[PDB]
Parts: sequence; C-alpha cells; structure tokens
Amino acid sequence: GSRARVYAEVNSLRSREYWDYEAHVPSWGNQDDYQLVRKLGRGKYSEVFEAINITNNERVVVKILKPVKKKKIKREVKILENLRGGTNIIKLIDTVKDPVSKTPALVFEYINNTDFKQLYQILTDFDIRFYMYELLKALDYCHSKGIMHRDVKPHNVMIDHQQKKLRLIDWGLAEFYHPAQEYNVRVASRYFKGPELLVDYQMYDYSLDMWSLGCMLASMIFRREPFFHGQDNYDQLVRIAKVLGTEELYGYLKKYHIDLDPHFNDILGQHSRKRWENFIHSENRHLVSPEALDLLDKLLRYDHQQRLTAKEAMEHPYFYPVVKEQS
Ligand SMILES: OCCCn1nnc2c(Br)c(Br)c(Br)c(Br)c21
Ligand SMILES: [Cl-]
Ligand SMILES: [Cl-]
Ligand code: NA
Repeated sequence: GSRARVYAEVNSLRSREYWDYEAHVPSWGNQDDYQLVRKLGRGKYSEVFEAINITNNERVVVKILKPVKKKKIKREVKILENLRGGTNIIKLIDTVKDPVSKTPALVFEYINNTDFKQLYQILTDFDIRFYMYELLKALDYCHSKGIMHRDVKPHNVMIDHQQKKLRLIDWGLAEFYHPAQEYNVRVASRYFKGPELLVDYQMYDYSLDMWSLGCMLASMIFRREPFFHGQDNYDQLVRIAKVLGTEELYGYLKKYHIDLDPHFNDILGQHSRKRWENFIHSENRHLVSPEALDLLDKLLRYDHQQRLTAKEAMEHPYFYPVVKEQS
C-alpha cells in the first residue's frame, strides 16, 4: 500500500495509447544514412557508436539494440517519443533499422561527454548546484510524463563540461508508473539502488530515481564516488544502514509491511544514524554548505514517500544561486 505523492494518476488520465507501449508501432527509418565513426560503449542490451549522418553531416550517436524481446524495444521507443522535447532528456533524432537485417537502432544527439570519474574531482560548488539542477529538470520532466527512469547513475548522465550541457540517457530500463503496480526490483546499478529495491519492495515509484539522484549529489559534494559502494546487493544495504541507521531501517520496513530476507540477519549489525557532517574533511569542505546537507538529508531517506520529489528538490534553497543566474 504505497503510491507516488506526485504524478500518481497521470498515465491513468491519458489515452491508453500513451502508455500501452506493446501496441506502439514505430516508424523505422533507414540506417544506411549513418556512417559509424567510433565505438563509445557496450552494455548488455546495446552497443553505442559515434556516427555521422552522411546526408547532412550531423554528428550523432547510434545505439544498436541487441536481441531482446521486441516488447522492451517498443517500451524504450514509446518512452522516448513521449519525452520528446523534454528538458535535458537526450534528444531522439530517429528510430532506424538496418534495411536488410531489420536490426533496430536509436539515433540520438551527440554530447561531448567528460567521463564522470575525471569531472567529479574538479567541480566547484556552483558547478554541482548547476548540474544537479539540470538533472532534476530531466527527472521532473519524465516523472511528470508518468515515467520512472530506474537507472540514474553517472554513466547515464552525459555532461559536456565545456558547453555546460547535460543529458539523461539510456531509457532502456524506464517504465510507466501506474498506482499499485508491482515492479521488478532488478533495476538500477548496485550503487544507485534505493533501499526499497534492496529489500524486495515492488510497489515503488518515481522516488526511486530521487534516491539515485541523492547518491550522485553525495558523491559530488563529498567526493566519494560511488558514495555507497556495496560488494553485492546485500552488502549494498549494509553500507546504507551504516549511515542511515538500523533502527531507522526497521521502522521503514514496519511502516510498509516489508519482509526482510533473513540473510540480512547475519550482516546488518547495529548502527546509529550518522550526522552528514561526518563526511566533511579538508578535501571537500568547500563544497558542503548547510543547504547541501539539508537537501541531501531529504533525498537519502529510507522512506521513499518522504523523499523530496524532483520538483521539491528543485525548489530547495541549495539551488537559489542557480535560479538567480538563469534569470
Ligand atoms: O557512460 C556511457 C558512455 C557511452 N555512451 N553510451 N550511450 C551514450 C549516448 Br546515448 C551518448 Br549521446 C553519448 Br555522448 C555517449 Br558517450 C554514450
Ligand atoms: Cl517492471
Ligand atoms: Cl560510510
Ligand atoms: Na531483499
């Protein structure tokens, strides 16, 4: 018995065709217009190339989708089409197929990304506020469109640190939120999984992404990346509990009637909730204000309902310097 505090009924209030992705029929253009230039990465579901559209010389990124149920392809395509024009969401330029093999691929705008491992050690206080605000715009947008990203992490946040451009990428795990629906907890990267996933609570919502966002904020202001570095999914919860506290975890479980896998009994131990100021030291002190800590405390909460929404986070005083600059 849990529902999102925002955008709970937004899919219910739209035409079924909006969210019934299995019924979506994409228009597949011709991949022969694109010349692959360089491999940028590979995952379990895709490989990604920098490319050039030979008809107009536009530099793009082509994500060639590996064999999966056509259902997952339709889901990602329909989600991207629903997100068209959204602020700081990667722009889908076209949906194309190899005209012979019919292998599908997604064509995105190019971003000249700086890998987060370099970047996150040289950000200023203002830079962190700026990039977190930009990422929040993308999450508020997709949540408002009834979509949970479910894989927020640095590797899915492309940042051009020269042009100050940020895009949220890889919508292949994203889903439509419907109240009371049970979702697969095998989403997100280990380090960015919310406690709800780690305790097998399936009735989660957009607030999962706000946990992941909080993990990114913590890594930036404190310079510990990833912030919660579990060795496996069990140890991931232990790492969280050593900060947020074990009695506090048990109160969350009790509230939502969550059953705890008994393997945790041997590993959680007993831990008091820690003050966020404990993470400050000389190397990160210039990034950590009272506002940053207040915001972080309101994101990295066990209780998914009590976490700030993306909009509430955007409204927090931590971002006032950014809003003032963007006005
Ligand atoms: O962390 C992932 C790095 C490789 N990678 N994978 N998907 C990408 C998309 Br789409 C864009 Br656009 C850009 Br630029 C890059 Br690079 C991408
Ligand atoms: Cl699911
Ligand atoms: Cl710690
Ligand atoms: Na569990």
